Amino acid sequence: GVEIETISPGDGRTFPKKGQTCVVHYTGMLQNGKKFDSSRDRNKPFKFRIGKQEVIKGFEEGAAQMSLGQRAKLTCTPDVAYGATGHPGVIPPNATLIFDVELLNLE
Amino acid sequence: EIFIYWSKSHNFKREEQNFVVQNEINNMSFLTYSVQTSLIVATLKKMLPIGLNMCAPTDQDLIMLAKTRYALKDTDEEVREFLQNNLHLQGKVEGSPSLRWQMALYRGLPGREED
Amino acid sequence: LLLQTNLINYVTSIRPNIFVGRAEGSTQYGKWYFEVMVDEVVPFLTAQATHLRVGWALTEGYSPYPGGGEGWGGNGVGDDLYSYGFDGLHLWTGHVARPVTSPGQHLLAPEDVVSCCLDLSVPSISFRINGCPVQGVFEAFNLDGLFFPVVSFSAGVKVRFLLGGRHGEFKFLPPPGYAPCHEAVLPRERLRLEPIKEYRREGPRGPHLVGPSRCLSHTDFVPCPVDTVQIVLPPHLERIREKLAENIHELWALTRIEQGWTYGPVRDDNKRLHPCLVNFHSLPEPERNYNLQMSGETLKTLLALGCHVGMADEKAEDNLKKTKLPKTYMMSNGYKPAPLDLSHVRLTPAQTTLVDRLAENGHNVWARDRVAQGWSYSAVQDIPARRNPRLVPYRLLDEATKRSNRDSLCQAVRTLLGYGYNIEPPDQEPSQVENQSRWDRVRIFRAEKSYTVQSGRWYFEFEAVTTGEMRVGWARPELRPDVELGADELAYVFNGHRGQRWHLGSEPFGRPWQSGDVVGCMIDLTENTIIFTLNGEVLMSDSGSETAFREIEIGDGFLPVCSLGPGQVGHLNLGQDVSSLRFFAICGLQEGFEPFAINMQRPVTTWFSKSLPQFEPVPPEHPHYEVARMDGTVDTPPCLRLAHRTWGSQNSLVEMLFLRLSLPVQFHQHFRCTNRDDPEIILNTTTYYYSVRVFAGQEPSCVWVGWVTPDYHQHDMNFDLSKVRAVTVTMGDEQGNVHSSLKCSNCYMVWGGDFVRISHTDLVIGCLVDLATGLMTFTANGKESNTFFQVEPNTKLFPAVFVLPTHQNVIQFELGKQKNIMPLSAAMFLSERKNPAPQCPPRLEVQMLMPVSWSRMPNHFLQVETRRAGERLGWAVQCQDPLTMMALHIPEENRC
Repeated sequence: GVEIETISPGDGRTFPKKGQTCVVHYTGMLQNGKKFDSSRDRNKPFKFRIGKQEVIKGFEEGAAQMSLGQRAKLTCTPDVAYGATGHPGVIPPNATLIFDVELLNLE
Repeated sequence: EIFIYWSKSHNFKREEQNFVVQNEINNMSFLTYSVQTSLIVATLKKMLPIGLNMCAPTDQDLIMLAKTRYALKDTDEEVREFLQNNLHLQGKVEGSPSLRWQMALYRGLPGREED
Repeated sequence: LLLQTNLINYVTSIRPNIFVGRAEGSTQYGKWYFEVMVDEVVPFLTAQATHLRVGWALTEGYSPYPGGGEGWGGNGVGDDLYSYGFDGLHLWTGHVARPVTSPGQHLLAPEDVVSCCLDLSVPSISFRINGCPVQGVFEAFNLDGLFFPVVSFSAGVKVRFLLGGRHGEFKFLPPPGYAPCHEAVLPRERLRLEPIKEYRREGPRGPHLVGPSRCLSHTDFVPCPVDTVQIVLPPHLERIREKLAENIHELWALTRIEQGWTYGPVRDDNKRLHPCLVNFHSLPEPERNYNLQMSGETLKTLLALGCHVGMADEKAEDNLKKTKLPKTYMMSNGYKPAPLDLSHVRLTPAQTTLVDRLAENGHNVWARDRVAQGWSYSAVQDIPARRNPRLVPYRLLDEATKRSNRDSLCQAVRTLLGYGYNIEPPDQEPSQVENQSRWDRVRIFRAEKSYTVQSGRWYFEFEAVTTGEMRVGWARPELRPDVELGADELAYVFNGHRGQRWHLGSEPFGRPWQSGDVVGCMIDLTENTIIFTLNGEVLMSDSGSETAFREIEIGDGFLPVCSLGPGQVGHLNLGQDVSSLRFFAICGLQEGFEPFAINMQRPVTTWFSKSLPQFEPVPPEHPHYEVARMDGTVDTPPCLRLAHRTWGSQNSLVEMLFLRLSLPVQFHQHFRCTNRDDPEIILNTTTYYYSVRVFAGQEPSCVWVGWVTPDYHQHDMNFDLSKVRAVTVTMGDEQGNVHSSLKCSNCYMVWGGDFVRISHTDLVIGCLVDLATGLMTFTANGKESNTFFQVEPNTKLFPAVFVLPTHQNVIQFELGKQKNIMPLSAAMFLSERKNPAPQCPPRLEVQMLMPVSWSRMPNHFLQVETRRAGERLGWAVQCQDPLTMMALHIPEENRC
């Protein structure tokens, strides 16, 4: 499953919910230490709506546990991650993902 | 001018030789027959930077040209005139950007504007 | 396989100049407590999360050269086993990110008073963020050298480096028995922030290209004086010591006369009341006893140091007597004046040559007394705490108090010499400072190899700020960074402190420069000459010549270079803007010489010589060592023998050759916790094998066979298994019941001397590794050793051996297998993970350890500000401008 490592504490009162749009600046990495994708390099926050499975299930659950304005570090095991196939060319098979995400705004 | 006179008169050079050799002048502690150890050359060798400083970049061409003319050995008057007419010739060194920094430096001297 | 790139922030660290440590009978206290109060920190000024760690470090080794080191760069505090860092969520050390729990943990934020600690009694490093104890302590770390506090930051931070007393006033409180960190500075200098191992300092006219900086060593705080047992009473010494003591006791009496107080006959010593001019005998028997002992033991130190007190032409009358003056009359307790006039005779500088070190063997011996009693050095007078402000050797003692000691010895020797005694100091013979600092004394700044000039009269300047072993000149592009300038053929330079042109040796030349001496370097390639102008004047040789060197063949080319020694700073003005050049017009312009960077509008990139030893491949033409591939027959496996070519001759060089194979073995990201080869075992096993055959004539007590992590940067010429990095990141779930103790290190080996002319035969040492369980075991000629190491997942390990040659046949790597243990070729390569046949492809090569290698100076260094923020706020670091490189990561070496 996913885990919540509170790198920095956010608000704790508000949480993402169903049918709301969450914006994130996620920088991500493999478990060894290599980095695959970063929104921050692209310079645009990433948007998605808790519910229609834009992303892997794990990322969605992890961002669902989070608060507003709370950086964290998800650790999606392969099953809640891409899984055995892996993203071809980016994620090797059966790899564990670690995600430095930051829920910026909840709209 | 002294040096130039010396380089022309052979008897002058031979007299320099005889003098330095026969009176046993070291010509070494003087430095502190060898023409280089002779003070005749050394005077101009040390004084040359001043003279070259007296001429701005744009002139070296004419110098070689006049140097060229001294291969013919044009008279002082003759080289003078052959460089006088070539007033257009020297200059426009903006076309030669390599001379720009030299130009700027010799401007930045306590020497004033292009007088 | 493919080289990898990323954009990484610069990280730069600033320490205060406090240094502490421990050694045998050292004069330094143990406990040290300092805080760092963050004031404002942007989290994401760039792509990278803003870098900020706090911790201590080690003097010898913490060299975070700006640029790229290990991993993905950013070697702040704790990216090596010389540092020990902390981040609010982690306990960084050795480039690992082991987490830690502190109440309400959160990455370093504003108003976080990180209360770091260090007790080296065990060794230990504890923290207290914002008042809640950090449940993680480093331990067992090495103790050679000195530990200084140090933070590490990227752009966009601000921290206040509280230090106790008036330099920051400790928001929180040091735990019992702990000490402020301001009482660790020496009186010889003051307190100031400073960076660590800087090779460049922005200056008024521009960069400075500072050279190596000399730090203290953990010993230099402990005194090493001569003794007071091995000397006796020689005859004339027995004759004269009584007079010496008689005069010096009363001179010491008169030294403090009416200075602190006026004499009261209530006291005869120890409280500024001790004239006793007529009578020093009735004074305390211990006191007068050690007064006679001051005179004697002083002469005795002269004997141990090695003078020969011998009388000369007798002086019985040179108008000598105690001068009577109305001032300091004091009939009370002695009217006879202490000073008998000594104008008729003086003291030559030789007796001073003696007197300085006499003051040493006085002061340092008293310090060796106090530290044996329990006292320790400080900067604040602590009487009941048994700490003082002068418990240091003579070297680091304040100037004025050194002069006071020298005044006491001055009056003693002034009483003494006037008797024709031939006091004389035997000279003291210098030697090499140490074996490891052979290269740690020079930095060789050169321009890029792409600026090689091969024509045209070029010129530049090099303002030698200080007069030290610094030399400047042209050099050939293939400049070896290991040998000093001019010893080879690849350098035409000019040394200043002596005054010496240098090439394939040294020759007299010119005059030594003083400060601010521009040394204009020229080159006239068409005439193939080099000229040097020290302050305009052309440096004339010790002859009629003008150019320093003649007939310099054009060859491959030349480019500017300047070597700068310890404490030596400079200024390499290649002159992008010619007006900034100071002496170009006076000499170098009226002759056809152009400045070097005459149109390079972008500044000339410069490369210097790092002193960070990285492993490098065996040169295919090495002067001495010779690696030979040897394919394996049916019995022996493939093997990379090493042979010593030059043994037993002139230049039969001997030194430890830190060897290492190229490709590593990598453990599994998850551990397994919860005749002929049997097929199933050899198909599903994970234990791998290799071995090293140390031959006959190579004493097994001179090899060290094992593994090295990819961060082995220790070129130690006195190597042993006690000079290897170690640490134990003990994490506790609470004050009791600690629940994890990881042991980390950068080198895992066994010393062949354990397994062994009681015998003379070939010896073989094998090294097993169980990649799944992380365990590691060593075999010795068939037996099973006692050593065993257990390493955490993802660990990379290079096979490596450290050998000190004693024969023209030193070692031989033996890449082979055993019954049901796959060879190394299974691990190092992926396409052979199922091949039980040993292999040795050409990429598997032997690599030694080269202590020095060229590297780039970034064209844009960070800009940090340091300033006393106030009496109560302490010093205040601050960095604001972002700055990124684009690193290049070689995956196998974990280097960027």
